[PDB]
Amino acid sequence: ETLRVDPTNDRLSALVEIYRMMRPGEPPTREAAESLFENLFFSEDRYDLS
Amino acid sequence: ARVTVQDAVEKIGNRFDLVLVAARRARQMQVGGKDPLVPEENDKTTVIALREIEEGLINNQILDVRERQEQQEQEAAEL
Amino acid sequence: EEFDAIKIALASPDMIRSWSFGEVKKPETINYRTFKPERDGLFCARIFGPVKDYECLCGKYKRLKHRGVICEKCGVEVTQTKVRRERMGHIELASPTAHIWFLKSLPSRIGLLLDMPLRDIERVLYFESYVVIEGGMTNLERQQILTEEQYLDALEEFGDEFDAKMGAEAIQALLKSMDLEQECEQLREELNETNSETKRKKLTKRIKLLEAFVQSGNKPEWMILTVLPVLPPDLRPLVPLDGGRFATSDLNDLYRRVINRNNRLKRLLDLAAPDIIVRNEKRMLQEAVDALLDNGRRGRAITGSNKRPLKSLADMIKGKQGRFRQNLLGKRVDYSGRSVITVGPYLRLHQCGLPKKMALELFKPFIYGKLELRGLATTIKAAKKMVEREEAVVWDILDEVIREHPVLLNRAPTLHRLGIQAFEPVLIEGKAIQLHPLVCAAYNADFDGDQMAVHVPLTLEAQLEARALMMSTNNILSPANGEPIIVPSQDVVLGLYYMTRDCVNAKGEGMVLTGPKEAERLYRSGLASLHARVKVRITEYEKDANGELVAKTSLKDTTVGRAILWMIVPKGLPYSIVNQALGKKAISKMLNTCYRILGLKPTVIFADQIMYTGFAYAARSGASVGIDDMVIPEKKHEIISEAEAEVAEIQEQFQSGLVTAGERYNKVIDIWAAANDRVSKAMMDNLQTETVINRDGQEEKQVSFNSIYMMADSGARGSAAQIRQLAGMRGLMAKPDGSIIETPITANFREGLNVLQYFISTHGARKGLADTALKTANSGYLTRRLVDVAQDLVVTEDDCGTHEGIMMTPVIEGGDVKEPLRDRVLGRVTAEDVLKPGTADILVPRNTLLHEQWCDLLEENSVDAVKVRSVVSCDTDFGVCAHCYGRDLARGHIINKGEAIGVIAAQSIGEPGTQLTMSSIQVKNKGSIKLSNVKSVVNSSGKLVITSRNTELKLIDEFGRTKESYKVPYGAVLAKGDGEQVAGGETVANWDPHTMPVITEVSGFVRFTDMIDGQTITRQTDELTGLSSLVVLDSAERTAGGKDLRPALKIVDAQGNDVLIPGTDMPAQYFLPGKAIVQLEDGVQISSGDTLARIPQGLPRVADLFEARRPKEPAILAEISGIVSFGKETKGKRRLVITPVDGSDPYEEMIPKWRQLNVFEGERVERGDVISDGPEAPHDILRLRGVHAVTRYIVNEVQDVYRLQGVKINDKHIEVIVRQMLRKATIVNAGSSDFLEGEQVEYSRVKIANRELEANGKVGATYSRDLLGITKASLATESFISAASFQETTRVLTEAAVAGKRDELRGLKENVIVGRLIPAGTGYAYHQDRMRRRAAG
Amino acid sequence: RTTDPVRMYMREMGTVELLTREGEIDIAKRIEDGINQV
Ligand SMILES: [Mg+2]
Ligand SMILES: [Zn+2]
Ligand SMILES: [Zn+2]
Repeated sequence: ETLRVDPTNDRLSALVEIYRMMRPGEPPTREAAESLFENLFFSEDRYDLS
Repeated sequence: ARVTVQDAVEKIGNRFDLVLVAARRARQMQVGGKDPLVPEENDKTTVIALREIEEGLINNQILDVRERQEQQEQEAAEL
Repeated sequence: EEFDAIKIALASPDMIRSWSFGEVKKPETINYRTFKPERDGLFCARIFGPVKDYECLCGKYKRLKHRGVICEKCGVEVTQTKVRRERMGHIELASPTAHIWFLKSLPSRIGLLLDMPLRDIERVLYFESYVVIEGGMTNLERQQILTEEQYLDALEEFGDEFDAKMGAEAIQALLKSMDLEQECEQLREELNETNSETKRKKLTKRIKLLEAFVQSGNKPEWMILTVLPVLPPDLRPLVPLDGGRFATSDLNDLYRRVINRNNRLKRLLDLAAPDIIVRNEKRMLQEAVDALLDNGRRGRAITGSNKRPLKSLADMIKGKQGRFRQNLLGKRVDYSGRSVITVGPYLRLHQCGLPKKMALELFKPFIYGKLELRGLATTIKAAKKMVEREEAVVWDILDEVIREHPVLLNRAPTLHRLGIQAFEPVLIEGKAIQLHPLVCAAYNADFDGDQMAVHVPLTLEAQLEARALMMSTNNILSPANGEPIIVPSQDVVLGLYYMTRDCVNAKGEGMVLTGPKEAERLYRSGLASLHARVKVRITEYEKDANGELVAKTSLKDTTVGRAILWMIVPKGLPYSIVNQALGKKAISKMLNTCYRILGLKPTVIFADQIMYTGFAYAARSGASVGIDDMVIPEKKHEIISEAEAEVAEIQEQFQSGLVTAGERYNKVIDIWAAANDRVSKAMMDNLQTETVINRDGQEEKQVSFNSIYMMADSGARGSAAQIRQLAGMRGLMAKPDGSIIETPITANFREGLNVLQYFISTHGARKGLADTALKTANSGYLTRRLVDVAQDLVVTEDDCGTHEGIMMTPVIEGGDVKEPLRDRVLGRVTAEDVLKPGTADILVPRNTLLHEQWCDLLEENSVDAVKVRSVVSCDTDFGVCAHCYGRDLARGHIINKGEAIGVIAAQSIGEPGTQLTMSSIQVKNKGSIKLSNVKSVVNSSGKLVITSRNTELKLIDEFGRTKESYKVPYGAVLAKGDGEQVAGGETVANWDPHTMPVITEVSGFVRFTDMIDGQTITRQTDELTGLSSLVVLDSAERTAGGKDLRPALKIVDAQGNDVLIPGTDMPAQYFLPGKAIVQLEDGVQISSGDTLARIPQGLPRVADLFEARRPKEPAILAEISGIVSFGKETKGKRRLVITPVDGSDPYEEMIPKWRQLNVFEGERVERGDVISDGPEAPHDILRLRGVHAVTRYIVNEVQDVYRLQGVKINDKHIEVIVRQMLRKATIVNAGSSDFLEGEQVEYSRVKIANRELEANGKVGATYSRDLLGITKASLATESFISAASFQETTRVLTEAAVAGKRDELRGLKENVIVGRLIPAGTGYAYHQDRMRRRAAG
Repeated sequence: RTTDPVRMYMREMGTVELLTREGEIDIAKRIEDGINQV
């Protein structure tokens, strides 16, 4: 259901719209959203479980 | 009398008008310095004002008559 | 000083030029060291004013040699000061930025007008997109946006002949363009072309804004800012501290902010920049402007290093925090004090303990005038010296002042007018205030850590108001009810109870007296019992004659205490009232009789002595209570073990798998509660009457010796429940879930808890305590809104000359009397001449004071209904007659004019609500029966079954005034009829409480017609027996081939006709819905009254009740009389083909037929007839019904909510607010003014009292009547200030200003905060004098 | 619905780019030449 509801054909568009919703505007580049996502939950800097 | 406000009201009929007439009559006597008509009995001006009201001796009408007449005689004394 | 009225308006720019004194030019204010107001900064004295007297800054001009000589060097004034709180400077702007309140708030007021979307305008004004100022060519259009890149296309195409920019410049121009009149007549015109609803209201809206700007003369371009004020420093100050440490306001930042930006604006504008930076800069500017008006409105707020927002200008007006609720309506006060408190048992009424220093320092200038008068202190320095010297004379002098000088007593929270009082002073050598304890009952107070505050009546007016009005002798009852509020609280009751007491036991039995004096001598000699029935003589008195006592005397065998007690009694009474043990209710009614009969002062002084003697002979009476006064029965362990071996029975039953948990659960709790009850009964029989004391006999038993029962019997404290908890089990316990615990308690505090028992005891204790910690918030909130509504209302007139109002009938229903119509009437006044069951025995000429002689005279009569001139039926514009109100209770006579009323009901209603949140029909006795509004039938039993749901049962007495009353369902079964007599205790009615009967009143054959298996229905023949019929399914389950086809088995005869409804040609057959399953097949016949089928199955409440809150689930009703069929087939909702008899059919509305219907697809209704089932809404009632029905419904509802809790208030109060909800009526017709618009029903009645008078047969319009939610009803007000004080203020203020409106200070709230006198009561006379001055010029 | 003009202005300046090393000195030339002709 949700998959059909999910229009991002590709991972790339997913990156774009992630970046977009998070950074509303139109500056898109790749490394921005890439490092963004990676820093959310996959960098030691901005995230830790205890 | 002192603690109770009964027959002073039964004379007039309304608490509001009663304290208005009281607080006029006893400003004529607080600051002015005119004379009582009921005896004194060592109380402040409030009780004696209420006493003068009870026995039908001070009223809005009666104050009106007295001050009217006196001020008119003073107007005559001017000329 | 004196002024007539107020006004709001739109300040022109030149208006501000007029207001201002100099323009401001820099962000600086002072030096670092010479903490000095700088020129042209913030605090420049040159424009705002000087510090000292006649001192220019450099001291050039001085000492009036140079009087009006502005020191040219510093440009500084010379003359007098105190204008740094007055003078406002100003600033001229570079360019226009906008005001925001006329932009951001709901309906936008600015683009609202322009018929344009907001976001479009944002795109303009965040400087994102250009837009047509004006299409020079009509190729393009005004109100048309051009992106700054498409604008290029529009541009390079033409360049010349268009006007399109991006900013207030683009927009003031637009405002500066647009002409109002043509637009207005155009909307007026083309409304009549197409005045559909949303369209019509929108056109009306814009026409209103138009003609408002027309006739106001206020202007559209004034929205926008080109000059800006600046405040005096003293509202925005900066000061140092003793540490040299400085302290400022928020706003001095923000002013400062803008300066530099405007400087960096203009500074840049010297320098020819790209527009982009200018846009950015302007953004910064208007952002700062928003921040001034509201830090946190449009977006993310602004802070310093506080990390906290800077306080808005608006925040100064706001919440409580602004002027209204903090600083203006509540105030700090001079000449007041406070202290811890205590009791004076000895005291009398007017007296009050007073630690003397309090009055000492509080009565100082009396004393200083007095010492100058004596000249011991010739003047006041020496007076204070001698004060420090502590001369005895002072105290005499102090006493010599204090005599007859009344004083004010103050506790909080103040829930009603009686929570403060006015006494006479009494001095004492302590620091704890002694008082007359009973009035704790008024204050709800207790000597457990309470404390209180005090105020002074300096002026004679206050002095005398105190002595006359909230003198306690003038205040003894509630206005809520005729209740003595000085119930003897806790001890006096008990000592007296113990005294008036009839043992047999003590001694001295069967002797005789002369009178109670020797009774004293005799007991006091030590001969006798103060509790012993023995003979004496009395001499009691009666005023049977013309208010004239009538003496007599005879003997009585009575207890000694009572004889003694007669000595107190003032000689107008029998002995019968004092002839008993006198529970405290007896005391209540006893004092009641005293003022009933004699009046006040006997009852007063009587009561004081009763207090005194209660203390005396209770402190004599001897008393304590201990471990052995607490007593346990023995018949507890055995009931315990018995039910213990039965809980184990059902335990093993569930082990085998028989019963459920819920069955098990309910039955276990039933047996445990029964065991509790049995334990209570055992201890009651074992403690109440157990004692065996002989007295001239073998054994004798009377009032107990346990020491516990008569604590409850006196009413002092406690009841059977608490005592049970000490002795027996203390009921059950709950975790805060709301569930109920299974294993109850066994021990008590005499025996001692388990670990677990107390562990569990924890829970609901915490819960209900939390609730106790929060119901006051809602309480204060609500009561605050209540006063917020009804501030306007005061009596004006003796008699409004009005036509009739309400009817009164008792509320007895379902049980015995719940409100005697006697109790309803008393002190009201008739609507109408009123005769007796002896016909034509009129006794009112339409209005008398309905005092208790009249009420007794009635209660004789079998009359059971009467009308009364209603507050609503009163018609006094802007107030009332006193007749439609009648009596002030705690006065105890007719209400005099001038006293305000709405506040009174508010205190009446708000105060108590703090305490407040926490089959068959069987005839009882004999009596007449009264059923009506009836269609029914001799059923197939021969007895009676309803065929008009309207009807319900009553047991009327043999006379004609009711006993009992109970609902009766449509077609339920009876064993009786109306107009008969029946024995008591007799199941007269019965029915299946599951069935809603489909009974056929007709007699006619059955044949399967209109209905076929699996088209409209299913066929489900009962597997067990075999008989059935065509089985109707629900809305969904049936097949769609006949789901649009109404299934109806049809009543026929041997021929096939329609058995028409008996008496009307209407056919009789049933368009059967779901669950209307018939059991007998084709060819079968039914009886009259024969089911073809059956139909098998607090605080926030009241908050919603008064709020005008409204449900979602109406038991929807008949809009109009006449027959109905059903409608469209459920595109979300079915519709409803209505058909009046003579009216018009087409009305029909979306129905969720998912929920059950009342009337069927071929069945007729009268208007005012429910159609679905559920709750319903008030607006439906007004919209259809009269009023009396309505108001009567709601008063019954909520009074029950009260009385549920055992709560007592007169209905009159609740009438009052009704008329304040009803201050607006929507118009029907037109010709006077705009068509439909809600407006003062009062002023409607004015204009028609001018215009539809022979001014015109008619020009104006008829009108509906409306209703409002209470807070918004408060908002909808002629004045705005009462509206502006508290809630949704900003919006009200804007809407007030747009029309340049004004006010006249008629509500009291209006005249308070200005310092004027009240428009009522005391100042009624003054303010009506002022009124006729306004009448006399 | 981004009202933050940070986003606006940074977008609006991200519009433009830079050029180097002779368009620079060409602009200098143009400037000084028009100035010499004033
Ligand atoms: Mg307390
Ligand atoms: Zn100077
Ligand atoms: Zn009236």
